[PDB]
Amino acid sequence: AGMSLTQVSGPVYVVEDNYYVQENSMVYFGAKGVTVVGATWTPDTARELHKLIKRVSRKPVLEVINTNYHTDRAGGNAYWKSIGAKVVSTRQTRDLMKSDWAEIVAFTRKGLPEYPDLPLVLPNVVHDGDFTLQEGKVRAFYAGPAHTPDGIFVYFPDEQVLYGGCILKEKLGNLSFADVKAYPQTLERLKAMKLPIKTVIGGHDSPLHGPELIDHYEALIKAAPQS
Ligand SMILES: O=P(O)(O)[C@H](S)c1ccc(Cl)cc1Cl
Ligand SMILES: [Zn+2]
Repeated sequence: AGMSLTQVSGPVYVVEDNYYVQENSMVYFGAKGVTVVGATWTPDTARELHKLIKRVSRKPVLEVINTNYHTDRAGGNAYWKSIGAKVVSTRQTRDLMKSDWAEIVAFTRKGLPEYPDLPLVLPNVVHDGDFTLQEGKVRAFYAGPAHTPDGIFVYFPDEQVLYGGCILKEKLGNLSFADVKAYPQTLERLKAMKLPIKTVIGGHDSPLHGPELIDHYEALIKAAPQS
């Protein structure tokens, strides 16, 4: 299918968004409503995710987290706002989105000419530090710069699932926005937290991995140019 929504553990689901270059995002089905982690590529892909959500739950979509300011994590924002969901990020992500959205849309369209020229749609709930949702069961945090300066992790403690958006994946990927020397330092700050982790969801490539995806990507980025 163009997009799938599949249970990984309990209320934690993975979105495989096969539009453009495949990106994987998360959905958490909570008591009061639904939290989406990663807005998906465009308002149209966001609508496709919402259609899948409505086959699982009638509860409202409460909020969507932009794990960084890029098009694959924030492009769906216009749709989420339109249905009354909050769009949530760190202040750093929001500020970078304000200044750099035009640049990232242009960069996206260089690789994907078919991708739309999306207007800026900023987060309307901004956090200055780490933050939680769903009565503490969805936990967002910053551990330093990596793939972009601002990317955050989202941890689901009950299910021992870690999502890093674009930070964790199988292939090296684009480093044009990256801090190549800080990247492994951020991954080591992450590992030093000693979070119980059964599953890491990669943000690109095949999503389902164990904790070893962190070490896999760390070894790749240490061999990269500018390391
Ligand atoms: O940098 P990432 O991991 O988001 C990935 S490698 C990426 C790079 C360029 C373009 Cl146009 C699309 C994508 Cl999905
Ligand atoms: Zn990405």
